[PDB]
Amino acid sequence: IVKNGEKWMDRYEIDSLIGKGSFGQVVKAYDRVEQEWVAIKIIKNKKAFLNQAQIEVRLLELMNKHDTEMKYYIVHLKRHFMFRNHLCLVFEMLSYNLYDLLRNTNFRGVSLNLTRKFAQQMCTALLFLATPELSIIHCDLKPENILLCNPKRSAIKIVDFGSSCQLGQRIYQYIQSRFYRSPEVLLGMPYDLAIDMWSLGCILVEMHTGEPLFSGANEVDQMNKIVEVLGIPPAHILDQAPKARKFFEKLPDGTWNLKKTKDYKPPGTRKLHNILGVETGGPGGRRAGESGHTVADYLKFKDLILRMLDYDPKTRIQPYYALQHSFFKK
Ligand SMILES: Cc1oc2ccc(-c3cc(N)nc(N)c3)cc2c1C
Ligand SMILES: [Cl-]
Repeated sequence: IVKNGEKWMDRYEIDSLIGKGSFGQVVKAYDRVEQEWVAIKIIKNKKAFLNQAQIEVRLLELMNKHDTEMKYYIVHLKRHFMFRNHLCLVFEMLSYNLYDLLRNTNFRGVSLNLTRKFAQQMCTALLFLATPELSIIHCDLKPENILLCNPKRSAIKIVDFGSSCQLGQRIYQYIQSRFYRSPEVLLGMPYDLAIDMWSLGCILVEMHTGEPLFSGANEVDQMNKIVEVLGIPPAHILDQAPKARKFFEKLPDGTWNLKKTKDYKPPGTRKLHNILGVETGGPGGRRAGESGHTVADYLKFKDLILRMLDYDPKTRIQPYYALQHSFFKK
């Protein structure tokens, strides 16, 4: 829709398309005033996309005014304008995304040491979004929405607040990308910032193994793959879940079981300790005898992930406490 030389408002010179999504397009452009390259998110000229992007602008401007630190793992919105009836959001330029990074490993994963560096930045971002006066739920964390700041370095920023909402400003029941969708959302329950911690746990396993932890083809398959690793969810959760009976069945003594389909490993027997290869040289044994990949290192990582993948969103580890975990201690 935009030529690779087009000039906007005697300020921006469009170079190239660097991204696209349901929302519209992302272009690289030169800002003559700041004398720098910028990324311009161009929203489709349709009401549905405009209105949701106006929420995204509001949440990014809310973050910008909380300049008392920990805000620097979120992509910086520089400004926004209307042009040709497109809402346009101007960001700093970043580099390539963590899915691209995994693709580049041939989906064999990055080291525990680089996974730790990503985990510490993402926990810090989630600590910032949990600041009471922000209380922002990202709602679509996944490798594609985490970008390197610089192709030479391991700094990252989160992008895409297109699904995001403040606590108590929920619009959609059906949210998150399926692989990274929290049990509370699959179960149709009111959700809070804990869904992002669930996503992050899924993401960190994937960054190290090269493969998604829970690759469901649909919601029923998604919940079944979660149950393979983590077992049947606690009764107290299932007793409150509008969609419990999408996946489970309640028995005489207040117990729940999987709804069985026509012919999964039995509940809780696909152990994260074997996905990670804690005692077997890491994922597919590919880290056998590499530095920083000892059994003790792996056990700390496994402990932290199992805290991120708590079924109970009330007891699931929170960002501050994740940052104090021994996985991050030198
Ligand atoms: C290189 C680069 O730099 C970027 C900076 C911001 C965003 C961006 C994309 C979407 N969908 N939402 C937001 N908030 C930012 C995308 C990019 C890309 C791609
Ligand atoms: Cl385990």
